[PDB]
Amino acid sequence: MTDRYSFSLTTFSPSGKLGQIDYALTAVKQGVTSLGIKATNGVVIATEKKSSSPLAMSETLSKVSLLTPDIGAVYSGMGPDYRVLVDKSRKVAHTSYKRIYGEYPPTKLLVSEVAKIMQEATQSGGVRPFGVSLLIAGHDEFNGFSLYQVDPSGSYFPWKATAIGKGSVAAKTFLEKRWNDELELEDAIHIALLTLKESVEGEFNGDTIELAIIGDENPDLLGYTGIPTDKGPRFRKLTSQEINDRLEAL
Amino acid sequence: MSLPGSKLEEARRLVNEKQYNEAEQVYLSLLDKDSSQSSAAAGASVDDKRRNEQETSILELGQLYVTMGAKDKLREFIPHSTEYMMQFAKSKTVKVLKTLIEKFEQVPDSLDDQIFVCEKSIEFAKREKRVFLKHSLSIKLATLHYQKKQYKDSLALINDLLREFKKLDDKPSLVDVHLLESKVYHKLRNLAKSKASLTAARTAANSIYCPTQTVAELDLMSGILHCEDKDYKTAFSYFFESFESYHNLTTHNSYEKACQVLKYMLLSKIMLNLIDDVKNILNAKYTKETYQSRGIDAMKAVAEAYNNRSLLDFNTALKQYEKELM
Amino acid sequence: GEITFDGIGGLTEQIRELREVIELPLKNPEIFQRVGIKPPKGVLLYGPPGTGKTLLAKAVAATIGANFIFSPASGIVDKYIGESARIIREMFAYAKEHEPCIIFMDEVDAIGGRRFSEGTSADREIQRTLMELLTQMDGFDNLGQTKIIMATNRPDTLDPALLRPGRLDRKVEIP
Amino acid sequence: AQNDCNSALDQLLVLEKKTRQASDLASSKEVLAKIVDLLASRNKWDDLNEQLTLLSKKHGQLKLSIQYMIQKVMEYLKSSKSLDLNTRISVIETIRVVTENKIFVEVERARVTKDLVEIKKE
Amino acid sequence: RDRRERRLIFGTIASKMSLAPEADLDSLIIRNDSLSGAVIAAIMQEAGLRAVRKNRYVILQSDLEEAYATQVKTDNTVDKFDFYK
Amino acid sequence: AGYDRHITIFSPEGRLYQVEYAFKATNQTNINSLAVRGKDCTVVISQKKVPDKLLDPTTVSYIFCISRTIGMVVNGPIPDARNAALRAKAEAAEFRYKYGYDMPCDVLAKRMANLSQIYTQRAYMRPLGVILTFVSVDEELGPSIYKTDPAGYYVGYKATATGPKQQEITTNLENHFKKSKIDHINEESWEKVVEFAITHMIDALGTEFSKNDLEVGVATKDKFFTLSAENIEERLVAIAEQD
Amino acid sequence: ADVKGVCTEAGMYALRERRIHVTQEDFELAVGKVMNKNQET
Repeated sequence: MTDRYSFSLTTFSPSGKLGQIDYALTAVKQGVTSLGIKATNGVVIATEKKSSSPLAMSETLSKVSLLTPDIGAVYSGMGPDYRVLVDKSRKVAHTSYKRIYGEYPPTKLLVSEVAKIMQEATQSGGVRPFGVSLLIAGHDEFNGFSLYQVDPSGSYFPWKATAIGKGSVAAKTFLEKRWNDELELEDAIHIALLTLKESVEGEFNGDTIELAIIGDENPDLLGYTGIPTDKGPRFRKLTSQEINDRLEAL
Repeated sequence: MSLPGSKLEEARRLVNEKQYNEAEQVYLSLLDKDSSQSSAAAGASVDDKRRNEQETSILELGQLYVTMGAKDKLREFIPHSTEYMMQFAKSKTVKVLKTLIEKFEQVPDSLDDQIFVCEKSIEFAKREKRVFLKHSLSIKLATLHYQKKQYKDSLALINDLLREFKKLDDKPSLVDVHLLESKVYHKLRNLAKSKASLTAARTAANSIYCPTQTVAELDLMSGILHCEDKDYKTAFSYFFESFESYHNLTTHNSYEKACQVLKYMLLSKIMLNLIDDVKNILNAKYTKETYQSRGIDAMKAVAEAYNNRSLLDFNTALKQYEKELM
Repeated sequence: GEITFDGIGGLTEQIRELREVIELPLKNPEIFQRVGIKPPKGVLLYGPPGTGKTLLAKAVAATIGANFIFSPASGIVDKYIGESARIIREMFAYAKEHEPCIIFMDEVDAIGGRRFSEGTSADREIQRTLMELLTQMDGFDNLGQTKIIMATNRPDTLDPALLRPGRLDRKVEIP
Repeated sequence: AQNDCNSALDQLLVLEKKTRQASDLASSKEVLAKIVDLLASRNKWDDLNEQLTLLSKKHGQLKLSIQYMIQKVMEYLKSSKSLDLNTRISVIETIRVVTENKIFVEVERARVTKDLVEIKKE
Repeated sequence: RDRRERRLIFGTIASKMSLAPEADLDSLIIRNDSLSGAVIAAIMQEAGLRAVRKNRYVILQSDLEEAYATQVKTDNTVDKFDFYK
Repeated sequence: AGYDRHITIFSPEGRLYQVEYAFKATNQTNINSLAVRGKDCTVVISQKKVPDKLLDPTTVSYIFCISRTIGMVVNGPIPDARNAALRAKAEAAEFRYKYGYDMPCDVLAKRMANLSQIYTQRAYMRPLGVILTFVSVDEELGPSIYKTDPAGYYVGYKATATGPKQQEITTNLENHFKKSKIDHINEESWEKVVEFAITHMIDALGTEFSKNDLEVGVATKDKFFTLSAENIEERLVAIAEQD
Repeated sequence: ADVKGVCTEAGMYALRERRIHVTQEDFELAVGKVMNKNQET
């Protein structure tokens, strides 16, 4: 009685592929257009906000989560897989670093920690592997601003701009052409709305874009108005009005 | 005071109380002197916050100046004050540069004056990093030539701009030029050339997201070619599409657009011999609006002059209604 | 029909849907014509034949005084040149003369399959039949005083052509 | 005076229970004849008409009971003419039991329309 | 069919049947995203036909809406996909 | 492994067969629900029927009171509904000891979603079929409606519906809210809030229902209560008092 | 096979503009059309 399932559910096929990773990727291709840009004077990430219903809050909805204070992530794939994964990433990041080295994990180090979760899950049976791909966009004061891709298997590679979801390749073409480093964060926000207007047609607004930047400070993001002791967050998610203001700014 | 916002209010009061020329003296003095917040950029003033307000003074003068023949002074001022904007951000230069030629063309009255400003904006823009949209401004010059009655000269420029566009991703501009390229062709007597060009504007329009109004405007041209190349039925059907959509826009349709579709709609029926249906448009007021003008009265008069088999009645409308109608 | 429509009431829901698609255009073309949207095409009854589907089909015919045309779908399967073309043609021509009419197609899988497995043995006779029905429909001849009603237990051996609007548009289910 | 009015009102609350709104008791003109004729007696016919019209918007022992009573009162309104003539209009727009939408069938239904329409033409 | 394309199909079938200043296209553009030209024409045509069987001569934006909502589903399926909601 | 619907693992297409079938035929159990927000209340109306005269309909429950203040409306069957109830109840209670505070709708929703997801990846468990709508009048947000659905997806609402009269309910509330420029109506007494609910209900599902055919659950500040049978008729007669 | 497609796509351009030959121009535009397809999202 009870489970006995310990046989791996991810297995090799005659070609050298892994059935479960192939499947999972189809889901990711069909998922919501997300991109990431390093502006060099920041990092701007944008993703599609969506609504389920007009009578539905989209405050609760999670399309951009802060993994650690200076770092945000966005994705294309399977929403439920994303939500749990964010949780295990937040937990280990807090317990194992935030009073051990006395600060957040470096971006590359955090990409490896995610990578490991996904790989445990691919090796081991009882459970199928995560079906997701992430774009982890970040700042760490020992590597600047970074952009990574995290694949479903947990393969990762460095990027300085990319897009995943539906309609990626052409989105990368517009981004490649418009930005080539040394660019204001504001300007990268403008370029990003332009790339996505061409990418999404039928109805387009800044109330269907959810935009976050890592690329600012306020005293409010030290979390106190007194005498500094540390630097604190640089994650800031914008409200819908601010985004419409940048849509009005040519 | 001497700060920018106070000097906006005081100069504005100078227009009302006296004249634009008096206000202009104040505006010039706000550049020349009067210490203002943040870094200088005139040797005494801003030209950032100073420039957003500068859009507003150029505008205030600019409508009157082309009509007045005070044009020359309007013509000088913008070129001198462009080099201010260069000393601020990329975005600031982009926003101001593009506006100015459009501001003038909301109330045009000196085609010449408008042409002259625009050519310096095209040289000036090159000094930043912008060479994408200098052709987009070359459409603005082209519309002015069209109006001068220089179709031949416009033809020679317009094509070259079309070629640039499709490998710089200036795809929203492409719809604009294709429609204009058609108007040029139509006048030169190349009825064939106009349809083909228009079909390209149509492919281009559906490539991208765009306003409701743009889409309907090409369809207005489509129905206009379909009266000159026959098939009054097909002309009917687009003008129908334009008019339904403007009904749902209600009274938020712009004035020229709504009026021109309606002038055309009534006409297409008269040629088609659906005489009864001009009288139905006339009674209807969601499909005619509140509008009465000489045009609407002429169409009613001809369509009726048509039904009775009456030549006297035709001549009568032709003549009273003539300036607007013809 | 040989059984009444008001007498089989308690089958009420099905009765009303069937009245509103069939009776009103047949008696009064004039209303459908004024709006400028065509009269209804073809109707499907789907769900059990053994619950008294069959009773309903006869019953609708009884109130209109329409000519009830019962068809064995297999019998439309003669193995000779064109006998099979000829029957579809006769059935339609006679419907127009003897209009109003119900043309009732008993278990549609044999004149409106999907293919056995994508393969063929005899499932090309099925295609020959099926193109003829789609052709009359698509045609210049229009369904409005000739009504065709298809019946089958399952919708999972109807052709995709039929399931597409404009060869059936009304789909009544037995609740 | 009050007592006879009460026997109409209390007997109305008995009748509301009585009526038929599910498979309960039973749908009778017998009760409604007691209310409408003896309220006409307590009061007058015009007064009866306004109060009755509001009561009809709720139950009514199946609406044919109400439709029959509406025709009698109507004949009195017409007989007197003036503002009661106006009152016929008001009553017929308020409730539909003589221009009935629960069923389309009846002779009383038609009759009550023909009299209103004739006065309007005239 | 892109957004400018669907828009035309609602208009063209809408000409053929009863219409009034209520026959709001703006509503419709949100309601339909990229279905074939066959499909858009099929639906717009059916809805005028269905309203008239419900014993309505008039067609409104309200009328198209009530016909559509009936045809599209009879079972309840929660949002769209499992990929995004 | 095995197959994609003999055990829970990805489909060929990257879909999950089990979550989509969990959406469909768990609301067709003769259940239809709506929830709307008051001014200082939250109202739920939900269908709830008994097919025997021999089935005591008190024990019949599909609005549950999770705590003294928290309610959870389940759409879907009683075997599933009690697996989710046991979890909900436990979570509520645990929260109360450990964090010292009453359980918000949103926190409960989020926790249950993540848990269902884990059971979705498992090859020896199922996702539950149930759709869970968690209601109270929080003192940290006002009247609240938060709904989880079975895929590990969950999201907050201001007004929601489930069962295939979703479109009807939505449209009536949407037009109404666009006109009034608010998504909450203003009225103090619970009574007037239930009347507002019924108005939109009756129009939308096109029918009215008996006392024992309804079950109405009301959230108030620091209480959740279900309306007795007479109390649910009182309201249906009270609109008809107006008529 | 694409080199054969380029000529046939170039030809529809020539045909529309009512020429009795194809030109170099048509061929560049035709190459642009094929490249567009290869890049698919």
